[PDB]
Amino acid sequence: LNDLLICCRQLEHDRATERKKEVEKFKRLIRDPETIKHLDNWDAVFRFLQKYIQKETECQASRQKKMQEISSLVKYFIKCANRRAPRLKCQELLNYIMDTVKDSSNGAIYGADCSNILLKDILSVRKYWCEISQQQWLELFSVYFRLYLKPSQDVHRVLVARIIHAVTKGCCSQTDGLNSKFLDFFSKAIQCARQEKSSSGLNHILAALTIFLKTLAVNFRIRVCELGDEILPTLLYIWTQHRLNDSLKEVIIELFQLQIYIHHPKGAKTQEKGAYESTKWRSILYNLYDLLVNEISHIGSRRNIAVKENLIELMADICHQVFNIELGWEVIKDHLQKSQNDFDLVPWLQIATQLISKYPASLPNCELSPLLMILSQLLPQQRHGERTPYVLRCLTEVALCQDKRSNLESSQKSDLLKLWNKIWCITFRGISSEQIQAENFGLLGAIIQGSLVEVDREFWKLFTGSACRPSCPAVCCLTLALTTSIVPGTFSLKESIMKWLLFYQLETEVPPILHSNFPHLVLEKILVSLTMKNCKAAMNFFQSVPECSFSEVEELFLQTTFDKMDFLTGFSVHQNLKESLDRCLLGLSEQLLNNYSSEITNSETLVRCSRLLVGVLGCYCYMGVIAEEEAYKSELFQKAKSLMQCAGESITLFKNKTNEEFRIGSLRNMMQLCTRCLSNCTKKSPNKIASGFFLRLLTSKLMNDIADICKSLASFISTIGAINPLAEEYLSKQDLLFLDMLKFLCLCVTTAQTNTVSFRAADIRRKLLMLIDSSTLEPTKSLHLHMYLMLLKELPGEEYPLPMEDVLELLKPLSNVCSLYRRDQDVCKTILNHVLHVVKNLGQSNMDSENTRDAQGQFLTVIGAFWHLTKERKYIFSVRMALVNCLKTLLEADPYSKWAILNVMGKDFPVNEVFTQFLADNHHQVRMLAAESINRLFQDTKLKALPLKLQQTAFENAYLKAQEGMREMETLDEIYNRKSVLLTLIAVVLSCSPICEKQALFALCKSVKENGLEPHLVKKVLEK
Repeated sequence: LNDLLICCRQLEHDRATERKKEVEKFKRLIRDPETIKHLDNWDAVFRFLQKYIQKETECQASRQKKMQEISSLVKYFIKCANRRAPRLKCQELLNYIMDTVKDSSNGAIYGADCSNILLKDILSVRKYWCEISQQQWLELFSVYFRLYLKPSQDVHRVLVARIIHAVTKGCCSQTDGLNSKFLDFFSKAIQCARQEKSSSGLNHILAALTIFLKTLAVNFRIRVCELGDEILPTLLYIWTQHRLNDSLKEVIIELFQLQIYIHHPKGAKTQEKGAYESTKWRSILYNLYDLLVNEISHIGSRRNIAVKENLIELMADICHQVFNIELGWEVIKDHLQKSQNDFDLVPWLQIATQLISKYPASLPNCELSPLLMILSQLLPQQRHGERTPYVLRCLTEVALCQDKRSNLESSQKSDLLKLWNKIWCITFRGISSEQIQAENFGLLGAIIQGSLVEVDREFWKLFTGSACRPSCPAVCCLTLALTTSIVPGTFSLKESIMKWLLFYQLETEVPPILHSNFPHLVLEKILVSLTMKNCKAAMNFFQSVPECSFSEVEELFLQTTFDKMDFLTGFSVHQNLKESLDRCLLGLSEQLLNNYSSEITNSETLVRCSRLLVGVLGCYCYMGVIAEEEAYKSELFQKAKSLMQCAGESITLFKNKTNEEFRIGSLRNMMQLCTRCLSNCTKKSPNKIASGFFLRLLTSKLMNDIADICKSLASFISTIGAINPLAEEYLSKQDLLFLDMLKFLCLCVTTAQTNTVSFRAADIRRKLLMLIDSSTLEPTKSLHLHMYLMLLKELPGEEYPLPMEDVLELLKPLSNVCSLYRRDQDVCKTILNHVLHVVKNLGQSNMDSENTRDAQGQFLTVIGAFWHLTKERKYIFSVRMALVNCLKTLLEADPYSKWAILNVMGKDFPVNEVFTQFLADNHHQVRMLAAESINRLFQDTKLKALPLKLQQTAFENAYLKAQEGMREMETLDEIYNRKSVLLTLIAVVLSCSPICEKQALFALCKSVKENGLEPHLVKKVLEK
C-alpha cells in the first residue's frame, strides 16, 4: 500500500521521457494483493491520473495518437477500478466526464470515447444510476443537448442521442423530473431535423421525447397539448419527406398515439366530456388521418398482408375522433366494396374490426345492415383465402356490437335476422377447415350468445364423432349453446357429446382435452350439466356465480375534469347419465394410469386429469346431488389421488438431480397448473369446492419434497439504462421454478386452514419462514429479494391471521432490506406496495401481548422512516403514492388511531393527521389519490360512521390543507389542478358523510367566491 503510493508519487515526479515508461510501470503496478489491500483510496489514484492527464495535455496532429492512448489508459483504469464492484465515487468521475467534453479543445474522437465510457460504465450501473442527483442529471442533459444541437455532424452524433435517451430516462425515473422549460431543446432538435436529411439521432431523440412527455403529462397537460400543436406538423413533414426507416416511423407512431391519448383521454370526444380541443389540433387530426390513409396502402406497412397492429389502433382512434370535408363509415364501406385484391382490403377490415370493438357506439345502427351485407358478400369464394379469417373476425365484432343495443327498430331487427341466418348458413358449411377453427367457432359463439340464429339439429352434430376435435373455441361455443338452448334427444345426443369430449385414443397420444389447457371449471361444468335433468337451468345456475401504462393518466384526467367519479356510485340428475359420465372418467383415468411411465410420460397431463376429476366432483357438490363426505369416498377421488401420487414422483426425481434443465420446463407448467387449481376466494362456488378437493388430494410427502427443493434452490449462486434489480432477465430457469413453487406453497399454506388436509400447514409455513432467516437471507441477491417480497405479499391473511411470532419473523428483515435499497426509487415503491399486505394481520389487537405491540412498532418505525425521508424530499411521486396507499391501509385498519401512531424524532403523529398532509402535494396524482381516499377519515370502512367531533375536525383539517395548497401559488395547469383537488375533496366528503354534509356544502358555497371555484364545475358535481 505505502510502497505502491511511493512508487506512484515517484512516477508522477519523473520527467516526461521517464513518464513515458512510468505510464506502463503504473499500468503494470496493479496486482491482486494491491487491489485486495486497496478496498475501501481509489479516488487518490484517480486524482493522480487526473493531474497526469492535465499535465500531459498542455504539452500538430502528432498529439492525437497520444490522446487516444491516454484515453485508452483511463478507460482501462476504470475497467480495472470498477470490475469487482463500483468502488469509485460517481461524483468526481461525473465532473471529469463533464468537463472533458465541455471544452472544444479536445479531439472529437476523444469526446466520443469519453461518452462511450459514460454510457457503458456510468449509466450502465444501477448504483451510479441511483446516486446521481437532480442537478447532475439536468446539467448532463443540457450539455449533451448542446453537443447534439451543434452544427458539427459526425458518426458520434448517434452516440450522443443514445446518451440523451439514457439521460432523460434517468432524469424522469430517478428524480422529480426536468423542468418544462426544457421542452424548447427537443423543439429545436425537431426544427433542424426538418432541414438535414441525415437525422442521425432523431430515432433516439424522439424516443426520449416520448418519455419526457409521459412524465410531463400528469401536470402541465395544456403545455403538452401546445407542444404537440407546435411539433406534430413537423413530424408529418418528416414522415412524408424521410426515407421511412422502420424504427423512426415506429417511434413517431408512438408519439402520435401519446398525443391522441393526452388530447382524448379514453376516447373523450367533446370538450365537455373530457377532451381538449383546438383548431390547430383538428387540422392536425385531419392531416394525420390523410397520412395514415396514404401510408396504409404500402408494402412496408405490413407472407403477411396484415398491417402492424399499432397502425391499426392509431387509425381507429383517429377515425373515432373524426367521424360524424366529411368523413364517416361511408369511406370504409366504399373501400370494403370496391377493392378487388386482398392486399388493399385486409387493412380496412382490420380498421373496421378495431373501431367496432373499441368503440361499439361509433357505428350507427342505420349503417349496420349495409355493413352486414358487404361482409356477407365478402365471405364466400368457393375456397379459403387470405381475407377469410379477417372477415370472420369483423363479423364476430359486428355480432357482439349488435347485441349491446336495445333501441333497434323491429323492421331493422327482422331485416338483420335474415342476414344473420344467411351468414350462419355460409359459415357453418366449411367448418371442417382446421385453419380457421378459432374464427369460425368464435363467430358461431357470437351469433349463438346473442340469440341471432335459432340453433338447428345439424349444429349439435358438430360435437359428435370425429367431425371436430375438442378445442378451446369449440368448447367455448358449446358452453354458450347449452346456456342459450336445450339439447335435443336425437340419453343419446348428450351421451354422444360426453363421449366426444372424453374420447381417449386407445393405447401413444394423450386425449385432446388433456393435451391443451382449458379455462378453469369449463369442461367440468359442461360435463356435470349434461347429466342434469334440465341442462339449460344447470348452465344458467353455474354462470350466475360471481367470479374473483398511460391508462392511469387518462383516468386522472377524467377525474380532474370530473367526468369520472368512482365514489357516489336442489337439482335432480339422470342416474344413467351420471353413471355413464363416471364410467367414462374412470376409463380415462385408468387409461392414463396404465399408460403412465416413470420417465417418458408427461406430468401436467396427470395433473390436468386430476383437476378434471376434482372439478366434476366440486360441481356435483355445489348442487344437491352429492355431499362432501360422500364425494370423499367416491372412486373419482381415489383415481385423482392416484394421479397426484404418480405426478409427485416426478418432483421426487428432481429433488436429487437438481442439475437437470429439461425437467424444469415441465415442472414449471405443472406448478402453474397446481397453483391455479387452488382458489383463495371464500365465496361459495364450484371453484371453492374443487379447490378444497384438490387441497385434500395433496399428501405430506409431496409437500415436504417441494419445500426441500425450494430450500435447495435458494442456496445456489440493448437496455437504455441500468437494469432494475427486480427485472426478469436476472432470473434463471431455476429461479423461475423456485418462484413458482414458492407461490404454490404459499397458496397451499394460506388456504389449508379451511379444510382438513393430510399435510400439516404449520410445518410448511415454518419452513417458508425459515427461508428468510437472517443468516441465510442475502437481500442484495436478486432471487432472495423476490422470495422475501413474495412471502411478504402472500403469507399474511386477515381472515385467519398469522401467529404474532410468525408476523414478527416476517417483519424482521424488512428494516435492513429498506436500508439496502434506500436510494432506488423503483425498489422502494415495490417494497411499499408489498408491505401493505401485512397490515391486515397487524391490526387485530385481540391478542394484545408483547408480540402484537412489538410487531406494530416494528412496522410503524419502518413506515415513519419512509415518511420522514419523503418530507426530506428524498422520494419521487411513485414512492409517495405507495406511501399514501400504505397510510390508507393503516387508516382502514385503525380508524380511531388507537395504535397507528408513528414516532419520528421523539414526536408522535397520528396516521389520520399525517394522511391529510398529502392533499397539498406537488404532484397532481398524489393529491388526487389522497383526496379520493379521504373517505377513510369519516367512516369505519370495516359501514358505521365515526364520532361527531372526530369527523368535524378531520373535515376542517382536510379543507384547511386543501386551501393552503391553493394559497401558496404559464401556471393555468397548476391552478386548475388545485381547484380539482379542492372540489374532489368536498364532493367526497358530501357523498360519504351525512354528519358533515351541511359543513361541506357551506364550504363549497364559501370557496365558490373565495377560492375561485368555477361555478359550472361545482354545479356539475352537485347535480351528480
